[PDB]
Amino acid sequence: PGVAKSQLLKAICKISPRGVYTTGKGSSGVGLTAAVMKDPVTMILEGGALVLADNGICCIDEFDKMDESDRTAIHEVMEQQTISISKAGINTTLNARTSILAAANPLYGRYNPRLSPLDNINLPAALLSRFDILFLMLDIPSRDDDEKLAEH
Amino acid sequence: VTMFTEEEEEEFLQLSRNPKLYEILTNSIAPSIFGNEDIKKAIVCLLMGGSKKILPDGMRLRGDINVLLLGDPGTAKSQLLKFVEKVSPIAVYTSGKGSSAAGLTASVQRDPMTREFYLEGGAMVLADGGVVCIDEFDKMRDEDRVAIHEAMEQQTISIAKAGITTVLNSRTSVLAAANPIYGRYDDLKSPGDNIDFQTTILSRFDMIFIVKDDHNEERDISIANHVINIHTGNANAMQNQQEENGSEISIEKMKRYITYCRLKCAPRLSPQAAEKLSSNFVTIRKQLLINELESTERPITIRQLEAIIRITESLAKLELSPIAQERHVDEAIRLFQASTMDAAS
Amino acid sequence: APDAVFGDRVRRFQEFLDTFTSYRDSVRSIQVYNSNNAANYNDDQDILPHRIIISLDDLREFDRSFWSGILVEPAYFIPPAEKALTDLADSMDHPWKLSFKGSFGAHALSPRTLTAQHLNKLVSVEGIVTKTSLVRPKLIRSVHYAAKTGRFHYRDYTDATTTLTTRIPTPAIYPTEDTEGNKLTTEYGYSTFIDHQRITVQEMPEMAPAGQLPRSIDVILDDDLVDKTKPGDRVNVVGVFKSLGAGGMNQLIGFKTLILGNTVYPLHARSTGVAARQMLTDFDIRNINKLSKKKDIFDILSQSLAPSIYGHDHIKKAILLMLMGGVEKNLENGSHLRGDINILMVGDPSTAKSQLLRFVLNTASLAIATTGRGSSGVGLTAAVTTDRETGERRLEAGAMVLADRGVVCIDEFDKMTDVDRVAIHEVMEQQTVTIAKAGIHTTLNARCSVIAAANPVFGQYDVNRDPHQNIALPDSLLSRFDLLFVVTDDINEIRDRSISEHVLRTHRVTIPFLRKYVQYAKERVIPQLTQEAINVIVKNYTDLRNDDNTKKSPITARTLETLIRLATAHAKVRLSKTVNKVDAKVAANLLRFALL
Amino acid sequence: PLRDLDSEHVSKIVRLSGIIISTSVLSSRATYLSIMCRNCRHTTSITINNFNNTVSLPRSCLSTIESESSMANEKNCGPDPYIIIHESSKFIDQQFLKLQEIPELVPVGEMPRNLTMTCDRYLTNKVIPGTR
Amino acid sequence: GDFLGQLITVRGIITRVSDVKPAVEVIAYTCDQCGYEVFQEVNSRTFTPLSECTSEECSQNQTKGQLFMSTRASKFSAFQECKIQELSQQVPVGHIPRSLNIHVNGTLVRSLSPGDIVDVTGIFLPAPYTGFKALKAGLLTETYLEAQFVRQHK
Amino acid sequence: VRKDPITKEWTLEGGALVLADKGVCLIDEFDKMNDQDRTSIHEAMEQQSISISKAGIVTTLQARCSIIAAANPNGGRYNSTLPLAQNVSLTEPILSR
Ligand SMILES: Nc1ncnc2c1ncn2[C@@H]1O[C@H](COP(=O)(O)OP(=O)(O)O)[C@@H](O)[C@H]1O
Ligand SMILES: Nc1ncnc2c1ncn2[C@@H]1O[C@H](COP(=O)(O)OP(=O)(O)O)[C@@H](O)[C@H]1O
Repeated sequence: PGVAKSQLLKAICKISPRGVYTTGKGSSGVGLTAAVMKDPVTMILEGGALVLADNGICCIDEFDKMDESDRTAIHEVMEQQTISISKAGINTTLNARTSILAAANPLYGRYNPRLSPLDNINLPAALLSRFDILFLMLDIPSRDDDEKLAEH
Repeated sequence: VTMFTEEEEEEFLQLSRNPKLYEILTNSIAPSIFGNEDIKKAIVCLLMGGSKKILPDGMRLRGDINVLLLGDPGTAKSQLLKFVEKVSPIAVYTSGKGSSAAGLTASVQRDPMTREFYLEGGAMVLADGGVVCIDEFDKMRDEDRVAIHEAMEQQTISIAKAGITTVLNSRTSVLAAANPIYGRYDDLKSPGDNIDFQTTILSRFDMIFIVKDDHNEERDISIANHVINIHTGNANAMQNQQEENGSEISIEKMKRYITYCRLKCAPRLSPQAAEKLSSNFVTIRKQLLINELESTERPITIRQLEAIIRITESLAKLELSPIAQERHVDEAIRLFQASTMDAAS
Repeated sequence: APDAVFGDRVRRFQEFLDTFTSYRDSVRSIQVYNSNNAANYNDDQDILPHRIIISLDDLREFDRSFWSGILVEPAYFIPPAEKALTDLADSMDHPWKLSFKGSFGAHALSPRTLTAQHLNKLVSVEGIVTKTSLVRPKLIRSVHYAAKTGRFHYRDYTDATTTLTTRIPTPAIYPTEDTEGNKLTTEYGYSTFIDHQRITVQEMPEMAPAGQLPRSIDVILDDDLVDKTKPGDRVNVVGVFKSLGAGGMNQLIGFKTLILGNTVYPLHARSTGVAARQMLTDFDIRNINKLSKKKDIFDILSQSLAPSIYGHDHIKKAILLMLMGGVEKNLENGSHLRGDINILMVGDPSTAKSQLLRFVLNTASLAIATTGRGSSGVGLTAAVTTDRETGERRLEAGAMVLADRGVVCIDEFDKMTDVDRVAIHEVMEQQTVTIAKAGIHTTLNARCSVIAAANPVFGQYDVNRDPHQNIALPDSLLSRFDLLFVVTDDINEIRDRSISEHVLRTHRVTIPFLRKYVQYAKERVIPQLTQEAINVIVKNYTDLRNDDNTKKSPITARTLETLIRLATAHAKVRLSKTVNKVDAKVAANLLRFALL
Repeated sequence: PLRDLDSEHVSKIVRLSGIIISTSVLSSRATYLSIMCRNCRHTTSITINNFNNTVSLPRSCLSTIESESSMANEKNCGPDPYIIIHESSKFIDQQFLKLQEIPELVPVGEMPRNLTMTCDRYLTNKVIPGTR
Repeated sequence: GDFLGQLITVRGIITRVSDVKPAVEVIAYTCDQCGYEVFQEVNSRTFTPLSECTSEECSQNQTKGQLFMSTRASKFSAFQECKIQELSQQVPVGHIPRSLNIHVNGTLVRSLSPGDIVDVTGIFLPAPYTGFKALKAGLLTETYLEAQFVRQHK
Repeated sequence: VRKDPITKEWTLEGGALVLADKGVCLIDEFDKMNDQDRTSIHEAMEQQSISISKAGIVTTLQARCSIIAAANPNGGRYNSTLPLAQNVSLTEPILSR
């Protein structure tokens, strides 16, 4: 945890125009997508954050703790512009030019070589196949790397 | 009603200086229930309420005590807890956490008109400065049990729901009555082994009593033929009326008597009685040290001393004087040892 | 022309206003400051209202008649005294209102029992601020330009609320085509306006009975008194209970009531709102300046906070430091760097764990006790508004939102579900809460300090099995908390002796001096790091990575961020401006007892 | 019992007993009041006793009905001119309780019935609802 | 509420943007008998159609005309509005952010995406409106802001 | 506390055990009864009086019913040699009462 990834996660959606910072549970499966409410003075589709943050980058915390239905929408973004809705009166397939940054934490404990890749991962590899680029945030306590970081 | 007449003060003072006063009140609770003479004692001191120190030190302590009535069915402890409400001026009887429509903990319901937040109800808000009767503590739902696990230490259940952030007072007194698994087999195991979660719940209490059932054929007739006379022709109730000529002239008089005893007197112990307890609390802890190390396995608390120290003022509130004596304390150790003989074995 | 009655109330109160010269220097300082306030705004480049606090003390020792007349029929003595007071403002150099501060056992009753009695009197009411309405300005004076004549005009409008006397109502239609037929072109800006607000006050829940339906009344505010209260506080209100309106006798009950002519006083709760109104005299701070010139006062303040608890020396030392809160330095166009400190303790029961908590609550300021579950609105606001004025969505500030710049008391931390624990990573690390539901996605700020308390999993097994997984908590929550205190169950006789006479003398320098010394250090004592602060902790933190990992775990760079905070809060106690090496010598020892 | 209240019991002294549901929020009627004619400048005062619709403000300035020559010699206050000077008036309470019949006997086939209450001055703020 | 009529500068977050729809300003009216064109200016929220004719030549005559409006001769205006939430940085320590109504007219429309950071400058005018009927204290003025210039951060 | 769709005011509606005071109530299928029902039957045979804590109301209504059951065995028509408390799926205190 000591890499301070969220220092960069707030920084990216800050400089970049059309940048919405999102969390895990604070949006549900209906929150970040659109919704239908009664219009004021002027029954339109009130959109969510991914509806808002199109042609921009969405910053996402704790994808491990989403809803399982909320995972299904994310697979629907890996094919572009597709958000399908089959609710009570809505059949829309709205478009979205969004961009995805995700950051999840590993399993209980930290970096067991006895554990395998996908053993310390709480997501199926078909989702990992949709990720072109993946990083790992190691923390090896090394003697020589500290003094520059301490002076930092 | 707080204030009252002068002749009612005087008839209290006549009853006050009787040296048989502890005995006559420990013959006052259950003429309907034969036996349970130690249980007959421990009910009284709980109904008095101990001291309450509101020191310049940032916290206050607690006055009321809590007693468990774990044991076999057929005890007529159900009949006993009904009589507890009859003694108490205000008290709430609960079987489990659930009544038919009444909750037990601090519920906050929004008013459907005007959309207003108010205190809906429960039990601890109601019986503030009174008696709480809870049945089936271990057969109990456990979503709000933590609120019960705080009220018996600070008398102040805090509520931090969506509307308000208030801290109220609730100076109630809880009487627990658990139910062992498999009856007398709970004493065939280790003396815990009732609460499936753990027995650290039991460490937060004071007095623990075990109800047994040992067959004795002459006692079997005496426990029977005592109660047949209760039923028909109200003969023991008529026998009460000649005891009414000599002892315990009313329930509701004693009800008013406790209320005058509670809020008036400000008792305090004696410093030479403190060195008796320090010589006693160490040696029991030393005995618990010996029974730990020789049996090489594992409970006494410092709240056990907090249980010891409060029985004196309950007996002092009987005695109505603000001071204490040596034999004024030493009677409780005999009664408290009855609370610890159930503990070890 | 006034009658003889009106001038006699003036000259009698003018006699009182000439009697005591304390209020003379008050209005003098009002005029001189606002003159100097406009002087600096209009000389280099090329606020305060008009009301003065008068106690309810001196009127009893001056005029018991004029005492009595106010307390029954205030609608005869309030206008001439203000007219006499505006005379004093004009003579020594606009409403110029007053306060009527003062405690009286006459009419300090509950609002629950207020109705139908003591009407048209002055009543002091306290209670709960709820459902605050919107701030609107009010039209008073209209300005009109006529085109062809080229002149302006003049027109006023009044309502029955302000005047306090039932005067003959004369409505006037908003003007158009006045004299000959020139168009009355409207203007603005020079047309004057005054804000306006109405609110409802529920009674005190601590004063309330066990359970019954609460009943309330309404209060309309005035110009300098709009928006002093958020909904959800405890506020005393002093004003006049007035009933207006034609009570149904025109053509089934009229005579709706309200209270006007008001002063607003927010008061401290047990767990809500500000308690920082505590004064500091020069006599007070001279004692603090005499106190801070010593060398061992950290020990005395450490031993002070256990008034009835034996032991736990190094635990109490941090409880000073959390209320110090550390320093905050937000970066230039970057992010903030978190300064406060969050601690969890663990130990066996009946070992002063619950004997610590309200002491943390009552001594500190703006604390909220959070017990058991925290579901649906503790860390959130839930946005549930069905506001009848318009279809819209607003917020109701939750406890984690409400406890900003304060302390959150978490009781029985292990019984919390994993649902709200998602928010705790968001709260404790980014110091913000973003709520994104389908109505409005939001973002707010909360930088609370956190103390939680969890139990062991099973038994008292605090040392027997292994130091790891006595809690079985998620892994990042180890990194969230700064120090993890373990309280043992050491059985002795010398230790039992120290327990013995402590509790015995219990049942048979100070706290109010302390919180004066605390809140003074917040606004002037922040320090700045010096060169000597580097050289020790660089050598020390390498030892923390090289050899503590051979004993326990984990070691992140986040731990070094706490090493900054400990030396920071220690310099706040000594009120130094630099940072000394000794502050690190204290801070280095604090990790050893907390871990090893 | 509440079950049998015939039309022969209209406006007669009838007692009963039941269970009180819930109170209301206290309003206020008026008893004594001073008024003013908004044209004539004519003031009187009105007291009432049986306030339990009954009376309202009159519709004439009433200075015309005067047994004096020089005042009746000196227009129209009309229409209804009276505006209540509220600064010197007198007020009372009004309660509106609500009572329900006792459900122990005969509400078996039906739903329970109820009535509508109203109490006077010292009778307000008396009873916590629910008792017998 | 003392800054009414001034020219100001605010900033915040564009929230709940409405749609652009035309606002009618003045309506033409063809006589069809006298052959004039009647013009009615509306500055209120709602209005009414007018009478059979208001000519000078249809006047002082027995048989007046009967009119009807026209679409292509009227003048319209681009209209759309939105709400601005507080910047959430200068908010006091225990408060909840409010909102504010801003009307936008004419050329500057279709220039404000929701959820942004923008400097809005304009002039501060009331609108004739009060809330509930019984809560009216007699002169209740509901305000708004008219947009004049957009300067966006980012 | 419920309102009536025939009439809209709040009316207190006691239970059938509130109704059957000095009467006999007939309740069956105890296995398909909730914990809401199960606390009610527990309190009713306990002290013959039902307390409530609704909106602004706290009363204690009495109940002197007599309960006659009609159960349903679990699985088999008569399960095994195992006793009735083992045969039934209910609890011990309602068996005691
Ligand atoms: N010593 C006794 N004297 C009188 N009655 C008794 C005695 N012991 C038991 N009873 C009877 O036992 C019954 C109470 O059962 P009880 O053990 O209280 O049930 P539980 O404790 O399981 O709720 C009462 O009806 C009472 O008549
Ligand atoms: N060192 C001590 N000095 C004085 N009293 C103590 C000490 N340790 C425990 N106590 C007693 O323990 C009680 C508090 O129990 P506590 O440990 O706070 O509850 P829990 O473990 O359930 O959170 C207090 O009444 C206090 O008298």
